[PDB]
Amino acid sequence: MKTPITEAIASADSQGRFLSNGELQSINGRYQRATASLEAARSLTSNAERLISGAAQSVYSKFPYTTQMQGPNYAADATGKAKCARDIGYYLRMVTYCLVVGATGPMDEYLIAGLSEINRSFELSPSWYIEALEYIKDSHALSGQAANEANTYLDYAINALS
Amino acid sequence: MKTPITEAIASADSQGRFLSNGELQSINGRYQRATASLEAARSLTSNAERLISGAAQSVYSKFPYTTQMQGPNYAADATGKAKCARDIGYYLRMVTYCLVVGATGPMDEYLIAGLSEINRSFELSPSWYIEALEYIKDSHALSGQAANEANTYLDYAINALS
Amino acid sequence: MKTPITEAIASADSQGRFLSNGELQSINGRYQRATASLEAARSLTSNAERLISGAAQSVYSKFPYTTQMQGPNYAADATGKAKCARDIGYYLRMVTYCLVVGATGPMDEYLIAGLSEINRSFELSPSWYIEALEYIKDSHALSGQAANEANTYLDYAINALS
Amino acid sequence: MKTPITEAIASADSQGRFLSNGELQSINGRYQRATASLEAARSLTSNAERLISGAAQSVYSKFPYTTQMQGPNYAADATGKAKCARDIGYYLRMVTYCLVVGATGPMDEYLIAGLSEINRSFELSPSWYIEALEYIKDSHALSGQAANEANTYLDYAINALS
Amino acid sequence: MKTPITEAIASADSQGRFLSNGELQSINGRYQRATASLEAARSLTSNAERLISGAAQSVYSKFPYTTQMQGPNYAADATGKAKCARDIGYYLRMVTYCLVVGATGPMDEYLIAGLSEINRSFELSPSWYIEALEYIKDSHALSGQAANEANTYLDYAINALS
Amino acid sequence: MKTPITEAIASADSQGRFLSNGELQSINGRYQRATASLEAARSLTSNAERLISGAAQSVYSKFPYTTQMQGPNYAADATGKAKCARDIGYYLRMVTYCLVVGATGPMDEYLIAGLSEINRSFELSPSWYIEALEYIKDSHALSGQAANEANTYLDYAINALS
Amino acid sequence: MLDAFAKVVAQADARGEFLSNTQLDALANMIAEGNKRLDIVNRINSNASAIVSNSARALFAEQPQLIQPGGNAYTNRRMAACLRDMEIVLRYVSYAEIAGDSSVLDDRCLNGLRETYQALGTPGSSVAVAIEKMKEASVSDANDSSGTPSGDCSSLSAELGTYFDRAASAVS
Amino acid sequence: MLDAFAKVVAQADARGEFLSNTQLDALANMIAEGNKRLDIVNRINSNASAIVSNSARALFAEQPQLIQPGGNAYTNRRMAACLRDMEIVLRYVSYAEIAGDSSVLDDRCLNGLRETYQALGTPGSSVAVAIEKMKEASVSDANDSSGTPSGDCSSLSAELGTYFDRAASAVS
Amino acid sequence: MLDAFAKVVAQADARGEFLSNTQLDALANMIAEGNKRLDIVNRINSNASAIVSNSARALFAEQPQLIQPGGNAYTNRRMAACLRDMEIVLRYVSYAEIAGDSSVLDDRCLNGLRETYQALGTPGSSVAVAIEKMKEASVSDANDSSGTPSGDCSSLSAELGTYFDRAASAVS
Amino acid sequence: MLDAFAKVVAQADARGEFLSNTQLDALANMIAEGNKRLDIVNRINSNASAIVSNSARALFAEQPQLIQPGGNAYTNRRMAACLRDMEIVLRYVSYAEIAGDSSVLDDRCLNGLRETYQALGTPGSSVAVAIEKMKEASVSDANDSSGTPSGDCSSLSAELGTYFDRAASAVS
Amino acid sequence: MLDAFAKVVAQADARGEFLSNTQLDALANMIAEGNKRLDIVNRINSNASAIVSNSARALFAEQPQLIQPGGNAYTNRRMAACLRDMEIVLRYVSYAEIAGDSSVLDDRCLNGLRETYQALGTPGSSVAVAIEKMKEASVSDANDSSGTPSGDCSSLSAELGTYFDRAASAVS
Amino acid sequence: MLDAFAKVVAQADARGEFLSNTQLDALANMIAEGNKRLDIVNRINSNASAIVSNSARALFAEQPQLIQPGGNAYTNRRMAACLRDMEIVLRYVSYAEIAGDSSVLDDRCLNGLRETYQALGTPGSSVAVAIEKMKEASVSDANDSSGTPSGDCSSLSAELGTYFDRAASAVS
Ligand SMILES: *[C@@H](C)[C@H]1/C(=C/c2[nH]c(/C=C3N=C(/C=C4\NC(=O)C(CC)=C4C)C(C)=C\3CCC(=O)O)c(CCC(=O)O)c2C)NC(=O)[C@@H]1C
Repeated sequence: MKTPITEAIASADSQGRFLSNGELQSINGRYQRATASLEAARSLTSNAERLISGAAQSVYSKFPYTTQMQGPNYAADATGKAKCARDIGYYLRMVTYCLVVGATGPMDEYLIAGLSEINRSFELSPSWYIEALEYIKDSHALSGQAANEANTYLDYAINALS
Repeated sequence: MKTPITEAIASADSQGRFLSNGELQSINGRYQRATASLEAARSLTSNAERLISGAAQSVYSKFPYTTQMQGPNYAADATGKAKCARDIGYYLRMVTYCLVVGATGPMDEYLIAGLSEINRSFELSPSWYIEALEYIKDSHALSGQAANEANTYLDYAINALS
Repeated sequence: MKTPITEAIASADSQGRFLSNGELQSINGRYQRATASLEAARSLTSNAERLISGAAQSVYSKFPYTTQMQGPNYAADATGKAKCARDIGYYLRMVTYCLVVGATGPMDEYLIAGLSEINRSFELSPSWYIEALEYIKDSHALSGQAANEANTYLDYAINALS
Repeated sequence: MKTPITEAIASADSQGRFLSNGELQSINGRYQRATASLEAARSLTSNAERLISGAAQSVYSKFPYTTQMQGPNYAADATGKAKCARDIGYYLRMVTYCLVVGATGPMDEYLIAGLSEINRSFELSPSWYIEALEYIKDSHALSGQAANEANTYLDYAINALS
Repeated sequence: MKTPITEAIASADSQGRFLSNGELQSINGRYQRATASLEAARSLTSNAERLISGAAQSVYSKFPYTTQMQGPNYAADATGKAKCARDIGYYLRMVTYCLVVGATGPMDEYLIAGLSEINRSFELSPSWYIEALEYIKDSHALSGQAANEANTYLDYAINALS
Repeated sequence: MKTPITEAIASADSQGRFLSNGELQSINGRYQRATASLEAARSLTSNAERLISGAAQSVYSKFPYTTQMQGPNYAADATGKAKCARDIGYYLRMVTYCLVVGATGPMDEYLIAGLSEINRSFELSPSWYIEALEYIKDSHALSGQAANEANTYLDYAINALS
Repeated sequence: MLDAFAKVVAQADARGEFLSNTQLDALANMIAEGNKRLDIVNRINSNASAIVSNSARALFAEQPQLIQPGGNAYTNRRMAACLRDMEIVLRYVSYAEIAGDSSVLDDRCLNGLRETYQALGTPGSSVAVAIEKMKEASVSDANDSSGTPSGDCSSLSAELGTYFDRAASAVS
Repeated sequence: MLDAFAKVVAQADARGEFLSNTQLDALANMIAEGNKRLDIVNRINSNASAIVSNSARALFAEQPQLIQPGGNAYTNRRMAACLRDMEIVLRYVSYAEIAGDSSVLDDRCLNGLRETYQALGTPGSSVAVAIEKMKEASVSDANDSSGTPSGDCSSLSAELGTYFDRAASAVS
Repeated sequence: MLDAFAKVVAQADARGEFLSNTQLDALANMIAEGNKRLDIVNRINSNASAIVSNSARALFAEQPQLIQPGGNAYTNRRMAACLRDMEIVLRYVSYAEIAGDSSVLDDRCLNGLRETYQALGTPGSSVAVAIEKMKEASVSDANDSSGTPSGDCSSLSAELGTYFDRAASAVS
Repeated sequence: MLDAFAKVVAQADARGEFLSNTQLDALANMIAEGNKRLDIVNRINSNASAIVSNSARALFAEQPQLIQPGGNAYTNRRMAACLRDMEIVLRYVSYAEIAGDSSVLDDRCLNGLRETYQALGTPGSSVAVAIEKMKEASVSDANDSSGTPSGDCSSLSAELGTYFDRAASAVS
Repeated sequence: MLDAFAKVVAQADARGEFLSNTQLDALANMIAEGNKRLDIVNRINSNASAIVSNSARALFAEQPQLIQPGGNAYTNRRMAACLRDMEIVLRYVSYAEIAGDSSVLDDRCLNGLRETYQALGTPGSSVAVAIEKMKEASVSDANDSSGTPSGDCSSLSAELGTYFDRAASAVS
Repeated sequence: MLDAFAKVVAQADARGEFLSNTQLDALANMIAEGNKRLDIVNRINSNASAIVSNSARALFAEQPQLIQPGGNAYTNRRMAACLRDMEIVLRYVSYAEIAGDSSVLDDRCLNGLRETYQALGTPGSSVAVAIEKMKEASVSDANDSSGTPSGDCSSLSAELGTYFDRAASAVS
C-alpha cells in the first residue's frame, strides 16, 4: 500500500540507498498532519451511520428513477438499496483509511482499481456516488484542518468518478 | 535539482497526475523543518571563513605530511593549501545549499557526481576532507534542530567520502 | 484503419512477405459477406432519420429523468435533445461505416477510442446509448444475413458500453 | 500450425478479445474456398504415385548429370533416386495438407523451415525441385478453381525455392 | 572492415578503454603471420589469370551441362562463361584481400554477405564454386605456411558455400 | 577469466561460429610473446620476497605518517604492516598471473573489480600502492622484452589506481 | 495451436500419409457445419458482456460471501479480476468452438488453472459455478433460432456444452 | 527542474556565493507563505475534474465548430485528447505553483507546444481560451475562503494567474 | 493504412455524413470486381521471384555498370539489397492492389525513398527502370487468361499499372 | 509493502470495519514517537559507512579465515560484495525501523537469503556475526543523547534491535 | 571460461600462491605445443561443413528410422536442428581444443544436454553416434601430415579425442 | 572502420583490382614497423592516466578561469567530463596509431565535436590546448628509448603527432 512512509522507502530502495533527509522531512510532514487526519477519521467514523443513511437518501432524492426503475441494477428494491448503502459506506470507510495512513493508497487499491470496469459492467452511475460524497462533505460537520483532510480525500474520490 | 518539492512534482508527473495529499503533506514537512534548516544555513554562512580556516588547519595538523611532502598535489605548497581551503569552502557552501532547499540535491549535483574520479585522478585523499568535515561538525556551535540539520548534511558528505 | 484487408496486409508486411493463399481466401470471405453488409448499410442509411428519431424517443421514455432533470448534460433543453439525437446518429453512422468496411474499425477509431473518458467526463450514461442501440436492432426491418450483419455491429457497440 | 482458424484465434488471444467479425469473415472465406481445395487435394492424392513418377522423370531428363554422377547427392545411385522421389512425394503431400487446412502452414512448418539449410548442407539444387513442381502443375489435369488452388500452393513452393 | 586490428579497436572502444596487452599481442600475431600471408597473396595474384582459367575449366569439365545448357544462368554461352570466369576471379581476388588484412573480413563483406540470396535468386550452384576453389587449392603450388594461409581462406570460402 | 584465448572463443561463440584464421593468428601472437612473459613471471616470483619487502619499506619512507599515525588502517602496528606487505604481495602475485595468462584478466578479476570500494571503505590510499608498484618496476632488474612484459602489467595496476 | 483440420494433418504427417478419402469426407462434413459454427460463435461474441455479467450476478446472489469484506471477490480490483476470468474462459471456449477442438482451451487456459486458484485462495467450486452459469446462458443463446435459418444445431450445441464442462472441472 | 529555492541556489553557485542574509530572508518569507500556497494547490487538485470539464463545456458551447465533423475536437479520440491537454496544462500550472517557479511548466510543457498545435491543425487560439477559462475557475476557487482561515492571498493568486497566462501565450 | 472501403468512410466521416448513393454504388462495384482483383494479386504472389529476378536480369544486362566493381549493385551484399528493394516495391504494389488504395505503398514504402537513394548514391533512374520491368512483367501476367474464367480486366490492369507508376516516380 | 498504519488498515479492511478509537489512539502513540523514530533512522543514515566498515573490520579480525586466499571474502570483488550485503541489511533494517513494521525487510531482503548463502558457500554464521556487530554499533548510536533532546527511547531501541535480530536469524 | 593457463592461475590463487617453477615449465611446454594445437583447430575449422555433413550422412544411412516420417530428424526444421546440434558440438570441441581445457565445453554446451534430449524425445544414443563419427573424421584429419611440417602430434590428437568422448558421454 | 591494410583493400576493390606488387611491398614495410608501432601504443597505454592528468593540471594552471565557479570545468561532474573527454581523445588517437590510419579518429571522435563544444559552451581553444599538452607528453614518451631497443622511430612519432593535430584542429 502506498503511504508517505512506504513510498519514501520504495524510492530509497529503488536507488539502493538509505533514506534521504528530504525523505525524513517528508515523513515528518505526515507525522505533523496526522493529528488533523486522525481527528477527521474519528469523527467520520462516529457519525458513519447517519452519514451513510443521509447520503443514500440524498442520492434517492436526486436520482428518483434509481429507486423506481425495477431491475437488478437499481435500488428499486430492499437488496438494491441495501447494496447502495453498503457501497456508500465502503466509500466512507476508504476515506477514513486514507486519513489514517495519510495518503490515497487504501482508496486507490481497495476501491479505485477496477472501479471503471465494475461501474460499467453493473451499470452503476458514477454520478450517484458523486452525489453521496458531496452529501458527506456537506454533512460531516468537521472544522479546521480535520475538515480539510476529510474533504481532500472525499474530493479525490469525486475526481476518480468524473 | 532534487528537492522535496521537485521530487514530489517529478513523481506526480511520472504518473500523469496531480500531486496528491500525501505529497502536499511531504512538502509541508519540508516547510516545517525549514526554520531550523535556514538557521543552520545563516550561521554556517556568517562563520564560513572561521570554519574553513579551522577545518583547513585541523587537516594540516592531522596529515602534516601533506604540508610536508611537496609537489603540486600537496599542502606543502601555496597553491596546494589555497586549493585545499577552497575545496573545504566548497563543501561548506554546498552544505548551506542543501539546508536551503531541504535536500542533498545541490551537494549531489555540484560535488558528489564525479567525486571519486576527481579524487582518484588528482590523488586527493577522501580522509583529508572527512577530517575537515568532522572539524566543522565540532566547531559550528549550533544547537537544537539547527545543529541536527547541519550535522546531517555534513555527515552525508562524510559518507559520500567513505 | 483496421479492416479485413488492411489486417491481412499488416500481417504479411510484418513478416516481410507477399500475401499468401490463406490471406486472399480470407479477403474473399469478406467480399462474400459484403453483399449482406452493403444491403444492411443501404437500408440503415435510407432509414437513418426514422431510426435516430425513433431511438431518441425510446431513450426519453425509458429514462424520463433526462428529459426532466434540467442541467447541461440532459435532454432537458432543446440543445440537449438535439445533442442526444446527434449522438445517436453518430452511433448509427458508425455502424454503417463498419458494415461497409467489414469491420469494427470505424467505430473503434471514431467513437470507442476515448468513449470511457468522454462518458465519464460529461456524465453521459452508457445505458442511454444501449437503449438507443436496442431500439435500432428492433426497428431496422432487415432480415436474413443483412439483419445478422447490422445486429452484429449494433451488439458490438452495446458490448463496448457494458 | 497456421490455418485461417488458428491464425484468427492466435490474433484474438494476443489482444485478449473475442474473434472479430473480420476474423469470422476470414473463416467464412476458408469455408467457401474449401470445396475447390478438397477437390484438388483428393485428385492430387489419388494421382500421387503417377505425379511423383512423372516429376522425378522430368527432373532426370532436364538434369542428365544427376542421374549419371555416382555420388551421395545424385540420382546416379539407387539411394539418390529413391530419395529424390521420396522428396518429391513430400512436396506433393505437403501441398495436399495446405489444401486441406486452407493455408501454407503445413508446408511452412514441415518443409520450408530449415529448407535453405538442408539444400545447402546436402548440396541439393533448388532448381531440381522447381522442375518437379512445374511438372506437377502441368500434369495434375485439374481445372477451374480446384486447379487454381493446387497451382497456387505449388507456386508457393517454387517461390520458397527461388 | 574486420581485421585483427579493427577488431581490437572496436572491442577497446566498445568498452571505452585503451587496448590492453592482450590485444597488442593479438596484433603482434598478425604482424608475425603476415610474411606468410603476403607471400601467398603475391603468388596468387601473379598466377591469377592461369588460376582463374583453369578453375573455370575444371568447373566446365565437372558440370558439363552448364557449358551445355541454354539459358542466361549457364556458362553455355560466351556471356555465361564470361560471368563464370568473372565470378571465379572475384573469389580469388577476395582471398588475396583476406591474406592482406590478415582476416576474413573482405570476403565476409564483399562476397559472403548476401551469397545465399544471390545463389538462390540467380540459381547458381554453390557446388560449381566449391569445385573452382578446390582447383585453386590444388594448383597454386604454394608451399609451407604460405600454402597454409592461402588454403585456409580458400577452405573458408568452401565452408561458406556448404 | 579473460585471456587472449578465452576472449577469442567468446567472440566466435558470440557469433555461433568456429574461430577463423584471424583469431588463430591472434592466439599465435600470445604464444610468441609468452616466452618473454614466462621469463618475467619466473623472475618476479623467485625475487618476490625481496621485492615485496623492499616495496613496503619504500612506501613507509615516502609516507611516514602510516608508520607513525595510529589506527588499524595505518601500519602504526605490526598488523597494519603485515597487511601492508600482504597487499603488496597480492599485487605482485596478480602481476605474475597476468604474465602467465597473457592478459590483465587475473588482475582485473581478483584485485581490480571492487578496488575503488575497498580503498574508500578501508581508507587505503591508492598512492601507497603506486609507490610500491613503482619500486617493483625499478627493482626487478629484468631486461629486454621480459622487462617490457613485467612493466606493462605493473603500469596497468598503476593506471587502475589513478 | 491446432484446429480440427490441422489436427488430422499433423497425425497424417507423422505417419507419412496423405489424408484418406474417408478423412477428406469427414472434413468436408465439417466444412458443411461452418455457417452454423460461425453463428454460435457470433452469438457468444454478440452477448459476451451479458453472458459474463448476468452469470456473475447470479453467482454473487447465490454466494454472497464472495463479495463481502474478506471474500475473494471483495474490492473492485478482485471483482474486476473475477469478471475478467469469466470472460477469459468464455473467450477460450469460443476459440475451441471455432477450432472445433478443445486444444487451445486445454493448453492456453485450463492446464494449471486448478493450482493457480488453490494458490490464490480463490474457491474453485465457485468458479465452476460461474462457468456453469455462462454455459447455460450460451447454450440457450445457441439454441435460439431468432436471427438464424431454422435448423438443427444439436451436435454443435452439444460440442459447445462439452467445452464449458471441461473448463468447470479444470478449475476445481 | 527547479523550485524557487533551488533556483536561488543555482544562481548563487554559478557565482560561487553563499546566499545572502537578504536572500535567506526572502526564502523564510516563502516558507511562511507555504500553508497558503499548499491551500491553493489543494483547491486545484480537489476541483481538477470540474475546472477542466466545465471550462471545456464552455469552450465547445462558444466554439461549436470544434466538435462538429471535421472540427479538431470531433470523435471521442480527439475530444479525449483535448480534455487531456487541458488537464496537462492544469497539472503543470499546479506544479509551477507548488514550486513557486515556472521552470517545470516552461520546460516540460510549454516548450514547443505552439509548434505542435500548428503542425496538428489544432487552433491555438481556442486552446488559449480553454486555458483562460481554467485560470478563471482556478483563481475564483483560490479566492474563496470557505475551508481556510480568512486571510490575504492576493500575492499567491496573482502569481497563480501569471502561470496560467504563460501557458495561454505559449500555445499561440 | 486505408483500403478503398476505409478511404470512402474516412471522406464521409470528415463531412459527418452517411455514405452517398454514389459512394455505396462504388463500394458495391469494388465487391463485384473482387474475385478478379484477387486473381491479379495471386498472379503477382505466384510469380514474385520470377518477376523480381527476370526484371533484375534485364536491368543488369541493360546497365552493366551497376554490377561492375564500384557499381551500386556490386558485391553480394549490395546485389542482395537491390533485389530486396525490388521485392519490397513488388510487395507493396501488391498490397495497394488488394487494398484498392495506394496508402500502404505511399506511406510505408515510397515516402522519403527518393532522398534515401540520393543519400546512398543509388541511381534512382535505374531503380525506376527495375520497377518498370516488374510492372511490364506483372501486367503481362495479369492479361494472361490461362487459369481464369475469360473476361474483361482492363480497369483492374490499368489500376495495377498505376501503382507501379507511383512507385517509379517516387524513386527519382 | 506496509508500514504500521497500513498494516492496521489492511486487517481492518478484510474485516469490513472502521478502525476503533483504541486503534486510532494506538496509532496516535506511534505519531507521538515519530520524532524519536526519525532520530534513530537519521543516526543510522548519518553513520552508515562507519557502522558497516567498523563492523566488517571486527568480523575480519575475529575471523581472518574469511579473507585469507580462498576464503569467501578474499579478492576485492568478494570483499566488496560482503560490504554491500552488510549495507543492504543495514538499509532494510532502517526501512523496517521508519515503517515500524518488519514487512519490507522480511519480504524484499530476508526471504530466501538463508538458501542464497548456502548456495554460494558464504558462511551464514559469519554473516549473522556481521549483522550483530552492526546492531551493537547502531543501538550504541541510538542510546547516544548527544544531538537530541534527552529522553527515553528504550522502547524504540528495543524495536530496532528486533529488526536486526530478524535479519541475523534469517541468514543461517 | 578458463583456458589451460587460467585454470592453473585460478587454482594457485585459491591457495594464495605463486606458480612454482615446475608449473611454469608445464605452461612453457604448452606454448611449445602451440603451433601444432593451432593446426588441429584449423583442420577442424577448415573442414567443419564436411565433418558435420558427412557424419550426419553416415548416421542417417545406418539409422534411416530417424529421418522417415515420425522420426526425430524428419521435416527440414528437425533435420536443420540435428545438423545445428552437430555443428554446435564440433564448435565447442574445437574451443576446448584451442583452450586446452574442457571448461567452455562442459559449461556452455554439455551441462544439461542429456536432460534436454530426454525431454525432447531425441535419442541420445544416436547423438553419441553422430559425435563419434565427427570425432573419427576430425582425428583422422588431425593425424594427416598433408599441409603441416611432418611431426608428432600424438598427445594433442589424444586430447582432442578426449573432448569428443566427453561430449558423446554427456548426451546419453 | 579501416586500418591501413583495409584501406588499400577497399580502394582496390572499388577498382576491381588485385593489389600491385608495389602496394604489397609498402604493406610489408608497415609490417616491419609493427613492433615499433606497438611500442608507441604501449607507451601511451602505460602512461595514460599521467598523460591525461598532468596535461589537465597544466591546462588549469594556465587557465584558472576554467575551474572557478561559473567556469566550464567547475563542479566535479564537469571536471570529470573534461578529464573523460581528454581520455577519449587520447584513446582514439592511440587507435589511429595502431590502425595506422586516421579514419577511426575522424569517424567516431572528431566528427561534429567542434559543434558539440560550441553548443555546450565549452571553449574549443582550451580543449585544443589540452590536446596539445597530451601530444607533447606522448611524443616525449615515444622518443624515450628506455625499455626499447635503441632505434629510429622518427616516422612513427611524426605520424603520432599528426593524429593529435587532427584532433586539436577539429575541436575549435
Ligand atoms: C444453430 C447454430 C442455430 C441455427 C443456425 C443455422 N445457420 C444457418 C445458416 C447460415 N448462417 C450464416 C451465418 C454466418 N456465416 C458467416 O459468414 C458468418 C459471419 C461472417 C456468420 C455468423 C450463414 C451465411 C448461413 C447460410 C445462409 C443462407 O441464406 O444461405 C443454418 C441453415 C443451414 C446451413 O447449415 O447452412 C442454420 C440451421 N439454426 C437453428 O435453428 C439454431 C437456433
